[PDB]
Amino acid sequence: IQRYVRKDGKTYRYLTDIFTTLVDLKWFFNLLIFVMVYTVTWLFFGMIWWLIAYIRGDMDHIEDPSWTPCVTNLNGFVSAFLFSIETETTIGYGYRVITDKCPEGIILLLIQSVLGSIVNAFMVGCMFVKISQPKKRAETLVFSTHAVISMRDGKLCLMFRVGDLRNSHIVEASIRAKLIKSKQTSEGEFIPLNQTDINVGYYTGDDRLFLVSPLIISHEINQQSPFWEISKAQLPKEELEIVVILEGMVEATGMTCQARSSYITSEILWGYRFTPVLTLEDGFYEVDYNSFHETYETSTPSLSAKELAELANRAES
Amino acid sequence: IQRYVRKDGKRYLTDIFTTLVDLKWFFNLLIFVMVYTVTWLFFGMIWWLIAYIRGDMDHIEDPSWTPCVTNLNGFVSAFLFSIETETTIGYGYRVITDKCPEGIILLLIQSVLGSIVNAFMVGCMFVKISQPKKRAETLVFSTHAVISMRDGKLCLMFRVGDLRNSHIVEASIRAKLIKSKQTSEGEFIPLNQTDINVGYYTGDDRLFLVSPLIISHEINQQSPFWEISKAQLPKEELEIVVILEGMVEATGMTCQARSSYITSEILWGYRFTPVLTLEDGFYEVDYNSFHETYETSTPSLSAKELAELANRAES
Amino acid sequence: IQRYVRKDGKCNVHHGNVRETYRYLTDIFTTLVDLKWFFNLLIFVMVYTVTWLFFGMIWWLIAYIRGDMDHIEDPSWTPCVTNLNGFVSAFLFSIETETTIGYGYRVITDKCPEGIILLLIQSVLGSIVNAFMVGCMFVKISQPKKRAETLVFSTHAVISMRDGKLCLMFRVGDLRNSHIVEASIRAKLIKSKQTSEGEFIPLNQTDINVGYYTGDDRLFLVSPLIISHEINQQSPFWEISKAQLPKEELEIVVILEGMVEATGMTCQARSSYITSEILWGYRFTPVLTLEDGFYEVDYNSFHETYETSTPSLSAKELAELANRAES
Amino acid sequence: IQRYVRKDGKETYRYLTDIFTTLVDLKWFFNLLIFVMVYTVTWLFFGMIWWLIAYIRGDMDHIEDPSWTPCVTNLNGFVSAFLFSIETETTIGYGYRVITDKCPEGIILLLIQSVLGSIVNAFMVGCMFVKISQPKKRAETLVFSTHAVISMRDGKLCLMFRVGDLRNSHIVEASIRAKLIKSKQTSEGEFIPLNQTDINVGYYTGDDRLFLVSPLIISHEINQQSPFWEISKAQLPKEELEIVVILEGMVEATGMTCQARSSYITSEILWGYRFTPVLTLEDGFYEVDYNSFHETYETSTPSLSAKELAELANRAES
Repeated sequence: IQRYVRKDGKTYRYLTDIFTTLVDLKWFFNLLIFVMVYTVTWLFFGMIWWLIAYIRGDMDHIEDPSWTPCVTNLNGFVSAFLFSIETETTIGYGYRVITDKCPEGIILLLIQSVLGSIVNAFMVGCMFVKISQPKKRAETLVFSTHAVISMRDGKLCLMFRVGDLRNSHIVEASIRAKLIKSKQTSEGEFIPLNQTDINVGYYTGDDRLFLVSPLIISHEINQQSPFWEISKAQLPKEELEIVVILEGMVEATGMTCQARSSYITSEILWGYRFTPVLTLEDGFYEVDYNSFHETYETSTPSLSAKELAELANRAES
Repeated sequence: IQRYVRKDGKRYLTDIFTTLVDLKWFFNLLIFVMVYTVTWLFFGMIWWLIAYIRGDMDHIEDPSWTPCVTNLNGFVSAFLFSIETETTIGYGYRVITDKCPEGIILLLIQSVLGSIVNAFMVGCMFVKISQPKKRAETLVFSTHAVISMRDGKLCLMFRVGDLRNSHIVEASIRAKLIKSKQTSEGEFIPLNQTDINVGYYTGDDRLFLVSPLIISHEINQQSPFWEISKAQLPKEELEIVVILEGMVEATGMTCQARSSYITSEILWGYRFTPVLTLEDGFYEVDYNSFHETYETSTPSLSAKELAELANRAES
Repeated sequence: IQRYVRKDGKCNVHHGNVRETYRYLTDIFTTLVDLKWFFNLLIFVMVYTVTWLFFGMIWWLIAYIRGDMDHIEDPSWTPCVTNLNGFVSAFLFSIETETTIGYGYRVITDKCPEGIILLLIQSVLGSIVNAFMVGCMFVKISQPKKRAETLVFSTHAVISMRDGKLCLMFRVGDLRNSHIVEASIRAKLIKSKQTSEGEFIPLNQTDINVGYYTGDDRLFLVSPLIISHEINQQSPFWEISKAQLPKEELEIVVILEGMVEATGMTCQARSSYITSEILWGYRFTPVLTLEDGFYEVDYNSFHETYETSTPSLSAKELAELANRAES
Repeated sequence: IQRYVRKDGKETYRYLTDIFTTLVDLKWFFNLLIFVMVYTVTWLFFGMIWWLIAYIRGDMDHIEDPSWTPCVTNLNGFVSAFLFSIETETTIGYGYRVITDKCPEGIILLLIQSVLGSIVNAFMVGCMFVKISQPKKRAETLVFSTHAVISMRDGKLCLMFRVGDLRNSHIVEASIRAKLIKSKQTSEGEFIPLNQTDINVGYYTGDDRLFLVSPLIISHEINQQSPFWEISKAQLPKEELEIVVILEGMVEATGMTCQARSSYITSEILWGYRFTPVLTLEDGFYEVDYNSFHETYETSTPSLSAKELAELANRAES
């Protein structure tokens, strides 16, 4: 079995999801604003046309055929409003047509047409911006419901599982992780919240990922990491939050998708280990998503990372 | 009290209106209004031209002669026909007849040109509000930056946040120092730029704007402030330029906002006041005290002198 | 001869101007056609049709509120829509109104408030459909990172000797010269490893240094370039040997991101290597042939033929022998 | 003095309009000529099929007979069909020629015409956006120094070259990287004729993100990691190397990014030279002399390369 060879790697769903999202969103937000923005200007132009009719007073000569009204077949407010909505939207049925005997009518038609073009351009731009975004969120790219600190290669390591559900919509990505918690400092300069970056491979470029399967991304706990002074017993009391952002993720189509999750002090487990999601066999591999979040307890020292390093130094010396 | 969601954090019409206002009517709207009007006027002129050439004007009320365009016997009539055809309304009171090939080709040209103009309209509306570098987007910076003691080391910190809602949480922050440096070789560079690290080595530049932070840069041996003292600062003429870029949660567009600090705006021995106050299950922000700063007790010696004193005390 | 690139142009003979009108039209046609063929058009057709059909059904229904088919013959009664009798009439009116045509043979009459609101909804829904449609067509073009078939990788990565160190190198190039430049490369290796604690990782990813520390991963690519990675302590290949290589069954992926000088867009290329495609103790054959005043590139023969002798043993053992002989 | 104190950002509308008009004066003929033919082809094809549907319907037998309802009212064979096609496709619909309900296939034909016209309008907008909103541009306002020099700076051998813009307000932030291209022969018998080696102009510390408010002298140090470590003054002419410099930045006026490129040869690198100061500060204001952007003046620097300089420094220290 080979990953791939000189290739990318080895569509009704997307359209259906987009249609469902649009249908869900259109009930409350879209139907109100997008309709009212046209309705207000159409009503405004209706009042303007009615005011011009009143100035010309063609209702008095509505039955009179000798008079030439500004707009043919104008009888009342509803007639003017209907003429306005006809003209502005570029329909022009013809039962009512502007005559050639009033320059004010020509000026109004020009203004209405250009303003309607502007409104349509605004409509298209707003629809494009709202529906299409350079970095849209993705329902895939689920994170592990737990982050586990475990024992790896002589050093403690915090890891969380991240992967893609569709097995093809994510190949390349990047990951960043920030711990937010409050300090006190030696000078008493209390800070209600502090952000510190936990290294996940920024120096070595390991932060970039080729996601072909679920990956257990492991942070390394060293003398330059926030968790360097925490232990098993001290973890529950201290309240800290971890925010993990995965970005720069193409979908083998071209756009960029983003995802974000977090972990709380009650959501971090000590001394556990992720259950492997992939099992190999002669000629084949099998991955079962049912064990994506499954974790099993393993033996590990309960001392702090600094305490573990001190114990190792004492034993070596 | 949590600052997360499983897929998000813990309106758009206003942003669109602000973008339209920034684009402004004078820059774009008036120009395209004029181009539309001149287009319609020119095509009305050519409609009069073809009507005169054919002679349709002479036989205004001749049933035998079928005109090129029905009921077109005046300049205002020709202008109405032009504006109706170009904008694709087609009332029908004025209709073309088949027996005029010149009218046919003119209609073809006018339709093509009108579609082109509409495409130009939309493309212009797909440029002024589609650039990937927006305005400041109300991402204010602290009017002052302070230098003081933290973690036992002298550091320079300035407050960064957004007075609007927490609708944007992503930022890369860079800070340059502009100063005139006299080289030991005698060369004088009047505008010298030196980058001060804010976490570039550790990747700490990519910060989370969940709340107004106090961005702090350590004053180490590499830092340009390695020789700046309390009395040295007033007589210097340095400058700091801070540029922060970030993408909003609404759309992938990125806004870039930057500010500057002159030597007057930098204070020695002060500290920012806290802006977040917590309570039993609820947190609050006093955005009034965003720029507030209170004096603290810090040594007046330079960072080099602090290091020398620490070395002497250790020795 | 040097690449003065004073106007961002490599000093190389170019024939891109010849048949440029044919070539650009052909590629913009093919790229647009390949995605849709009959996949976009069908969806467009069904959504427009079902919208129009829906409008027609509701127009027929509102006509079935005594507005017509009761006094159609009688001229005194004024229907909601002039000349609207059957379902076909309703469909033909909905298609005219929604498409912003409005011939006027069938036109709504002002004396029906229920029709004005219906037209109000129909016109705005049609405009929304059109705007969404233009956006859906547009998003195909706006996507960056378009696939590039012009970038090629060497079919055989090779480990060899370089300046006293073991180095793993492979050639990367562009099909035509002066098309892609300032490309960025990144190489990872996928391998199953077992920790000392008994933990098993069926798929472990490790980035191999190709210049990320020094920013050397951004290569100009004027000629087929032999991208090389030096084996050090941090290099995962530091433990493997000549005999271990056929038995490792490790895998390597390489990703290259560049910008096309013609349009300024972004392009991506991706390649893989297996333990069978990594030959030990070989070396690439040069593709450039310099001469007085001119260089010759035999790109038609990539010279993926290799030949070498001397390298053996491993990386760790070689270094150990090095400092043992040194001291 | 008081540089960028304001937080507003401290080329007119007429200039932008003139530039747009100049671009249009060349582009509009190209676009019209290349697209009108296929527009006419589409309309003529649809007019032909609108004629054929009537012909197979055979309504010409009752052209003068109003008793029999035709597919479309008041239609002639060769010309009027094309008129109806153009009146319908582009959403005009005068109404003098209107479809009738008596023919079923006319509805299908109209549906096809409308959907295809929508596709063509989408093509209009796509082509217009591609033509007017190209994502990359080659700005000519950024000029590199015609000469790069090597001199002394704080006891270190440093290679500098001058960069900057022309209108002083187009490019304000830009990243810079430089690669040396040289043929190298290894001790193992390898001969790579085109060896690329990046020279750090501040990539380690992020110093490459220049804030361009004035012509700036970019300086690259010489150390163990610098390829110029062994390059002596006498050795420099014989090296026949080459340097390529790339500078990408973001346009202040429009969020679109711009890129510039330049190169230097062994004959364009001078020993012991300094850029003359382009910008001089006076009382109350500064003055920038763009005429001295490329001007350089000789200065006294040691002729030995960096290695002998380091050896001499070590010997003096010892």
